[PDB]
This record gives sequence, C-alpha cells and structure tokens, in this order.
Amino acid sequence: TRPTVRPRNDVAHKQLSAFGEYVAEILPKYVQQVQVSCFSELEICIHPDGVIPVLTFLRDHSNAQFKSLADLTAVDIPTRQNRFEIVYNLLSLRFNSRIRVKTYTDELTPVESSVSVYKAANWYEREIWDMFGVFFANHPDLRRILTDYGFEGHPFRKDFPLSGYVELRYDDEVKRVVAEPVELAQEFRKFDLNSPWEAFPAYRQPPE
Amino acid sequence: LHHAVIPHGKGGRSSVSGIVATVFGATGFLGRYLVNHLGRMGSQVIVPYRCEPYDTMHLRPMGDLGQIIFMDWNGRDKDSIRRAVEHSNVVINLVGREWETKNFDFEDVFVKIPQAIAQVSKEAGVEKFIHISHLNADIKSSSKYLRNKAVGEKEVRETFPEATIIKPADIFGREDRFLNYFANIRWFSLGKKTVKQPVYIVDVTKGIINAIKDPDARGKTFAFVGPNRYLLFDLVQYVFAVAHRPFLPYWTTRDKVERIHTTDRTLPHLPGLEDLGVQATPLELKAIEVLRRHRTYRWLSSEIEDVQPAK
Amino acid sequence: PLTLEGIKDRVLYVLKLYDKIDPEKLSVNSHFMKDLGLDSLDQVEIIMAMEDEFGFEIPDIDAEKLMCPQEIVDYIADKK
Amino acid sequence: TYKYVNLREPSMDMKSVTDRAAQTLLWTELIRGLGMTLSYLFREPATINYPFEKGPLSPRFRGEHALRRYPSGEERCIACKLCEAVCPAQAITIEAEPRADGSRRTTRYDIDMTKCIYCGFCQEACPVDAIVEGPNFEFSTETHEELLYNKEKLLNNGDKWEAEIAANIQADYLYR
Amino acid sequence: TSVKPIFSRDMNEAKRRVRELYRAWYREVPNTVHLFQLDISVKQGRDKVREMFKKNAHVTDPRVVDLLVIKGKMELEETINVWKQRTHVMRFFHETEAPRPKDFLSKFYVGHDP
Amino acid sequence: SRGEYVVAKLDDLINWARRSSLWPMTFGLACCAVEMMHMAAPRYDMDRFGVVFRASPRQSDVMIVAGTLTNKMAPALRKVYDQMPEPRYVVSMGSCANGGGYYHYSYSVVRGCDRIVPVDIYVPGCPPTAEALLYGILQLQKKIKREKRLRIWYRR
Ligand SMILES: NC(=O)C1=CN([C@@H]2O[C@H](COP(=O)(O)OP(=O)(O)OC[C@H]3O[C@@H](n4cnc5c(N)ncnc54)[C@H](OP(=O)(O)O)[C@@H]3O)[C@@H](O)[C@H]2O)C=CC1
Ligand code: SF4
Ligand code: SF4
Ligand code: SF4
Repeated sequence: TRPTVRPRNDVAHKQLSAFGEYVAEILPKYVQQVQVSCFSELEICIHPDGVIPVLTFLRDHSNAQFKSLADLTAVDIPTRQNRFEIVYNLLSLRFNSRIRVKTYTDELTPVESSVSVYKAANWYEREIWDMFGVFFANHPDLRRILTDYGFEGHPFRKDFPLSGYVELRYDDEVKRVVAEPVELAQEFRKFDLNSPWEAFPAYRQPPE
Repeated sequence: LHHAVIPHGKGGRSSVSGIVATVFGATGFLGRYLVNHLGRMGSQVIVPYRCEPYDTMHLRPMGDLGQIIFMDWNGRDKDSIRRAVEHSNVVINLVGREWETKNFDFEDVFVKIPQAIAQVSKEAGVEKFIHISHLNADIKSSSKYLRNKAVGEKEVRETFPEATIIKPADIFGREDRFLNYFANIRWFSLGKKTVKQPVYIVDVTKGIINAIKDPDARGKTFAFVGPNRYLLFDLVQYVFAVAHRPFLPYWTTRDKVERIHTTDRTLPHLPGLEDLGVQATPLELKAIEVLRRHRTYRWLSSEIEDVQPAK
Repeated sequence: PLTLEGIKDRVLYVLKLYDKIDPEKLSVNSHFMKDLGLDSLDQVEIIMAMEDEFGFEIPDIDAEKLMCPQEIVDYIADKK
Repeated sequence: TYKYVNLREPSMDMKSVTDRAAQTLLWTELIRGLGMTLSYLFREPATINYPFEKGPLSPRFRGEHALRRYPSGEERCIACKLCEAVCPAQAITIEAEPRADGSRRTTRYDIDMTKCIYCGFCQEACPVDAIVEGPNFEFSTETHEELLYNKEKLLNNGDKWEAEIAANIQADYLYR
Repeated sequence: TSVKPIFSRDMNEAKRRVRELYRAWYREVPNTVHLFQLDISVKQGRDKVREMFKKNAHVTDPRVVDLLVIKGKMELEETINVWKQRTHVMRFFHETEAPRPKDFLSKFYVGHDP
Repeated sequence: SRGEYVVAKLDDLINWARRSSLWPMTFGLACCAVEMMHMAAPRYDMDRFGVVFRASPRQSDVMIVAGTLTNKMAPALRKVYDQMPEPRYVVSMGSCANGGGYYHYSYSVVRGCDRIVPVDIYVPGCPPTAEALLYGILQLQKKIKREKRLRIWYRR
C-alpha cells in the first residue's frame, strides 16, 4: 500500500480522461479508441486516413500545443488483418503531457508521410522504411539508413530470423570481401521461459 | 575409419569435410591458393613452415576457427616430417625454389626431399599422396631445373607407386611469378619464336581439390594445360598492350631464361582438365585482373582495347 | 542523305550490330516479337539501342509501341 | 529556478574601454593562459610505472572466471545450469553426467571467454559460489583457440589461487 | 477490399515503369564497370542485369511490382552515387562458388538433405 | 661463426628498433575507443613506450581493432588495413572484436574479426582495463623480441 507500491495519481488521470473525451467529441471522423492506463498516459487509436489532420490539429489549435515529437515504431505484430502499428509519441512544451497516436497499417498500403508537418519525422520515417518496409507515399527522400546498402529483407520483422541469411568474410581468391550463407558455431539454445498457472487473472480475454 | 571424419552439412566455414590435409610449402603462391580452397571447403590443414611466423600469420585467417594448425620442419631431420604425418588423411608435396642458395642446390632438393617424405609417408600409412612437378621434364640437358624435376618424378613414381604426379605448364595468377617477371622488362625485352600455354591458378587448384577428394587419382599422372597454346611474341605484345606501356622489343638466373625459352609440348598419353571434369578459363579477363599495377593513371581503366590471336 | 534508304540502311546495319538476333532475317514485316522469339525486354533493348546510336528523346510510350523494324524506319522518318 | 548566461554588455567607461583595448593589443589573458599551463608544468605528475608500480583496484573487481572447491573436497559446482540460464551471450556450455558413485556432476563446462561480457551474473546466480570472478586480468593470447577454456583449464586456473579468492569473498560476503 | 494504390490503377503503368527502369539499368552498367575498376566484361554485366530482372517473372500484384520498381530505383540512386563499394557490386555477382548441385545423386552423396 | 654472430647482432638491433616505437592508429568503433582514450589518460601513459597516436593509416605499425565490427564497416576496415607497410600487427581489443561477443547472434555483425584481418594479440575484457591493454602491448613487444627474421634469412 504505502511502501513498495507506486502510488497512482488521480489528477492527471481525470484530466486525461476529460481530454480524451474532448478529442473524441471534436474529431468524430477519426476516433476509434481513446484509452488511459493506470499510470495515465493517453493513447488515441486511429484509422490511417486522418494522420495529417490529427497531427495538424495537435501541433496547433492552442488548447494543446504539442510541439515535440518522438518515434513511431510500427511494432511488428502478426495475426491481425492489418499488421503494423505506427506509434507517434507527442510531447508538449507548455503542458508537461504525453499522448500517443497509434494508427494502424499493413504491408503495402502507404501512409501519408508526416515529414511535411514535423521536420523531425524525416529520419525516423527513413528508419522505419529501412527496417520494416512500410512505404511512405508523398515523401521527398526515401533512402536506406542503419543497414548495409546491398542488404535487404527488413530484418526487424518476425519473419527474419535472429542471425541473418548473409554473412561476410574475406578471401584471397578474389582478394576481397564476399558473402556466404550463414554458418553458426553454436546453436543459440532458445529457452522455454513461459510459466503456467495464470500469471495475471485480470487480463483474461473472453475464451472461444 | 574413425568417427568425426564423416562429412557434415553444407560445406563452408566449419563443415567437417572428409579430408585432413598436410600441405608442404604453402608460404608462397600455389600452396596459399590451395589452402584457400581447402578452408572454403572446410578441412583441417596441417601446414609446416620453416620460416618467420609472419607468413604463417598471413595464411592464418583463411581457415575457420582453429581449423588450420602450424608446425616447424626442415630439409635435414626426420622427426619433424614424421610428426607432420602422424595423423594425415591426404598429403601434398609442393616444394621448390626458383634459385639456388649457397646451401641448397637444385640438386638434393628434388632428391633429398621427395625420397624422405615419400618413404616416411608410405611407412606412415597415408592415402592419396600428390606430388606436383613441371611439364617438359627431360632427362637430357639444357635445364638443371627441369632435369632435377625429372629425377623427382622418377623417384616419386619409384617409391609409393600409387601416388599422383601432377604437372601443369607455366601458371599465371593474381600474384604470378612470370608476368611479374615481365614487370621488370619495362625498365629495360627478348623476342624469339616459341609456343607457350599458360593456365590460370584457381582452376588448377580446383582440379587439385577434385583429384584429392576423388579416388581413381592414384597411379595415373595428370597434366594440366590451359586451352591457349600460343606464341611467345604474341604474349609479349599482349601484356604490353594490356599494360598500355610503349615498347620496342629486341632475382634472374639464366635458368629462368632457359625455362621461358625452352618449348611447351603436348602429351596425349594422359588425361587433363575436362577429362577430370573441371572448367578451363582463358587468358584475357584474368590478364585484366593481374595487370592493374603497371598502368599509372594513363589508360588505367580499360577492358576491350585489344585482342591477340592464338596461332 | 536522310531519305528512306538512309534510315533503312542505318537501322539494318545496327540490327546487324545487335548480337543475339535469332536468326538474321530482317523484313519489312519481320515482327521480331513473335516471329524471331524476342521478349518485351529485348524489345526495349532494341528501341533504346537505336536511341543510343543516334536517337531522340524517344518517350517510353512511343518507344513502347514500335514492335517492328520497318515501323521503326517510318518512326524515325516521322521524327527526323 | 534557472540561471541563464551571457546577460552582459560592454561597459562604456574609459578605463573599461582602454583595458579591453590593452587586452586586444597584447593578448594579456592569453599570457594568463600560458601562466596557468606553466602552473601545471611545475606540478608533479601523477602516473604509475607499469611493470613495477601497478594501478589500484577494488575488492569487488571482476576477473578470471575461475572455480573453487570445498575444504579438501569435491568440485563445488553441482551442474544446476543457472549460470547458463543467466548467461546473456550464452557463453556457458554445460553437458552433465553423474559420476561413478551416484552423486551428480558434469562432463563439459566450457566458458567462452570471447563471448563472455563479465557481468557478474554468474557470480550472483551460482548457488554455492562455485564460479567466482578472479582478481587478475591478463589473458593476452596469441591464438584464437586459447581463449576457450575447458573444465580442466578452469580448475587448474582455480587451483592457481584460492587464498586470493577466499580473501576477497571473506572480505566481501556480507555486502552482496 | 479496395486497397489504396501505389502509383497506378492497373498493371499497364507498372509495365511502363519496369521497362523504364530496365532502360536506366542498361545505360548505367558500363559507367559503373568503367568507374569501379572491376574485371568483368560489359556484356556479362548486362546479361546478369537482365537475369536479375527475369528472376522475378511470376509477380502479378500491382503494389508489389511498384515496390520492386522503387527498390531498383533506389539502388540505381546508390549506383549513380558512389555511396556503395566494390564489395557490394561484386556481391551481386555470384563468382566465388558455391557450386552447389541440383541433381538428386550429388545431393545424395553430400546429403542429410533432399 | 662470425657470419651468424654479426647477423644475430644486427637482427637483435632491428627487432629492438621495431619494438621500440610502435605507434598505432585510432580506428576505435565503440566504448573500447573510450578505453583507448583512457589509455591516453595521464595515469597510464603510452608515451613512456614511444607509443603515439597517429591518425593516418600510412605510418602506424600496429593497428587496434577495438569495437563491434559490422558489415557496413568491415570492407572499409580491410581497405584501411592493407594500405599500411609490411610490418603490420593487429590488436583485437575487446569482447566484441575477439570473437563476436555480446552481439554474436545477430545479423550485420561480424562474428570475430578473424573473418576480415589476421590477429596477432587478443585482449579480452569488456572493456579491457588500461592495465590489461598495456599488458597486451608489452606481450606484443616480447613477440617482437621473438622474431629471428634475419637469422632465418641468412640460414636459408
Ligand atoms: N608450371 C609448373 O608446374 C611449375 C610449378 N611450380 C610449383 O608451384 C609452387 C609455387 O611456386 P613457388 O611460390 O615458386 O614455390 P614455393 O612457395 O612452394 O617454394 C617452396 C617452399 O618450400 C620452402 N623451401 C624451399 N626450399 C627449401 C629448403 N631448401 N628447405 C626447406 N624449405 C624449403 C620455401 O620456404 P619459404 O618461402 O618460407 O622460405 C617455400 O615455402 C611450387 O610448389 C613450385 O614447385 C613452380 C614453377 C613451375
Ligand atoms: S550456477 Fe554454479 S552450481 Fe549451478 S551449474 Fe553453474 S557453476 Fe554449477
Ligand atoms: S559474466 Fe560472462 S560467463 Fe558469466 S553470465 Fe555474464 S557473459 Fe556469461
Ligand atoms: S567489447 Fe565491450 S567495451 Fe568493447 S566495444 Fe564491445 S561492448 Fe564496448
């Protein structure tokens, strides 16, 4: 209770509750979910056709300034009809606030390239292109950053394995570096670390 | 056979091949490319060196983790050669210096070396001994070099009779001896009519590794000749045309000039490249590879500027 | 010298100059797509090879709709 | 609370402007910088003299990956694999067999000194304190083969000193 | 299931784009093999270029063909720049064998495998 | 035996001369580079041993590969390493470089820098101490005491 347990707040909780209902009231075209965790950081869950309207509204409108940006990593999730999650993380300057904009997408449908409204978004967008492969229509510059040039395969997906397919070594047969299929000297013994006996009772989805 | 000699998986970078090699020499050229293809093939390579450890550091990163191993040896003992072939699947004899020192002649290298190692190898119970030699070894005169290699072939077919004697013709490669001798002509050239047929080094060592992994190789000596068979003066025209250095035709022993002005003949008494089943590559593209040194920024980049016929 | 025979001779010797042509067999209705066994890949190879030899801008739709060497002759005749 | 910088202005008094001019001419505080450096020049230097005067350490330092044993006793490890289960780069290869009595042991206990990262997590996880970080850090190996320790290498490494490790743990067991 | 497009509305503009990229890669190869100081004839390079185009012959979805065109145009950006190296362009070649067979018999002697 | 005697004296001269200066260059990828900078810290001097920084690849003797060698780096590493004179030496400094280490099971990471260059001296520790790195350089100097190159050349 008082020791060892982080005391939850109520002021920011009720305020972000009211603010989420405010945003849901004022943009009914592009609101699907508003949600608040116990530690009170706002999440707004979004169809990817009003990304530029929500961002132009959130940087402006003077009821919420939201100048500052943090990354949008589209965390790779199978089993959904639309796979990936673009995660904006907006951090205001006049309010000390944190909202998240989770819009969803899938493997081929482009989203509308938030570089034109946040200049910070450019290298983050090139990063998510090079690592996942969500193509960004209406964008000035799409190179590949934080990989090899000749490499492809978008390695942060769940389909790409832990060690890569290609492997570089040197040979004096052509006096240069060449690529080879992968050969590991030790198996990387995966560990089964998933306990039974219902680790959390509150988070049971309704069973089939 | 003992276990962990059996093959395992896709070859390359710690796939245990069926061979454990013992390579004589290997500090210089041909043995280095042979160790290179064995480390790609993924074997365990015992190599002796009688020299400074820098060349053995040079061929260190070729094999995988701990697949190669080093020792010391000489042409004067028997314990070191016996300790080399204590545990050897296959063993190859590459040795031979192009010039005589003040201690080791062209005599007694091809007499003292292959007799000793052949005798202790046959007494050590190895398989598939492969000794290299040159083409056109004659018992007759005009080459101390080639007659000593002829006596070497005689000794290695004499003792351990199901060996494999392999002769190529002259070989050209990424660090060739003879075209890098044609480097030194640029500061000074001799032209006579003589046919010649070089062969590129990596298909030579491809044929060597196929013949060392494949039995039927014992007994029958083999001859490795490229598809070229052309004239000396066309080679000199070709190399100074690829180098784009202007020319007016007219570390060296006279045995060198006797080698390059002897002859190059053929022998249909024995099979060769494609009869063993390995591809032969022509001269020209490997010449564009190996002539990058001499150009110096005038015509440094060129490919198809010159073609020279065979015969 | 820009008559019909100049254009036809120049297209003739540069399709001679092409290497993988199967067989030689040039005609005014040769139709190297479906009579000589050539893909759309080799179609656009040949068209921009003409463009490399002496050509114009040769826009990709007008480059794309030629298909036959005598029509290439008439095309350069229309454009040059 | 904040304290911002360069709220300053050139004062327009004559002594002020002529002192700024004299500093413009002679580079006077440049000479003050020279004087500060000479004040560290005549200061006595502080190095050590490596083969003879080694640098200091700490009692909790992380070294060797050696092994202990009981007072005149068995190998203290009991093959419980907690060290591999915390080993972050999986550099602990353990294959176990019981010995010829019924008591349980190992066969193969290999530490990859390359792939190790010297956490101390295998110090914190070993239930009997059988694997211990050593004090000394001098491996310095001319081959790649000879940084892969087998079991008998580890136990001959742990028998090169114990009174060392006993002293460090005895002075350090209450803390952790 | 009307997916938003990439560039086109059917496959005809996709065919136009991929043939335009093949035009660009045709005219850009001898510049690179003259520039990186390699050891390969030009016709070998052009033929492996068209082989790498023919590797993807079965592709039919228009978004996917557009995305291959975007990949190829990004690599031609990286080869009109000299941002890549000799190693990558030789890595497109498959010259250090890798002579791995296709017969059943050789895959049986060198086995544990189909 | 005056010939081998004089050649032995001269070989001892040049090997002493080689182990004398040994200035490296600074490749220095990650936090092992910070340990190199603390090997340039005044509490553990390298200039007691004539060991100087030299950022050009054209006059260093040894070269310290120190950091996590990736695929985007490794051809540039060897294309630095080769254009360097004939006595060349490699210090693999750190768990990342001496066998892959903590990023061993990943894409884009060279599993041990024997796959690019040869290695004379491994110095493990993540990071090494300044003391351990200095011990490795002293052992490399003792390797240069163990050369007998010119004796080999004469007795050939
Ligand atoms: N066309 C042909 O068939 C020809 C074939 N060859 C063969 O090609 C191979 C490569 O050629 P090349 O580079 O010139 O030769 P090598 O590099 O193989 O030279 C012989 C090797 O054995 C060592 N060696 C030589 N003489 C002695 C000796 N007296 N005592 C002890 N060790 C000795 C040398 O040591 P180190 O260098 O370390 O001092 C060297 O490593 C050789 O096997 C050669 O015979 C050569 C010419 C023509
Ligand atoms: S944690 Fe200790 S007792 Fe357990 S297996 Fe590892 S070394 Fe042995
Ligand atoms: S200190 Fe080394 S061996 Fe021990 S758990 Fe960490 S990485 Fe593994
Ligand atoms: S070995 Fe350790 S200290 Fe060195 S680069 Fe890797 S993580 Fe950093």
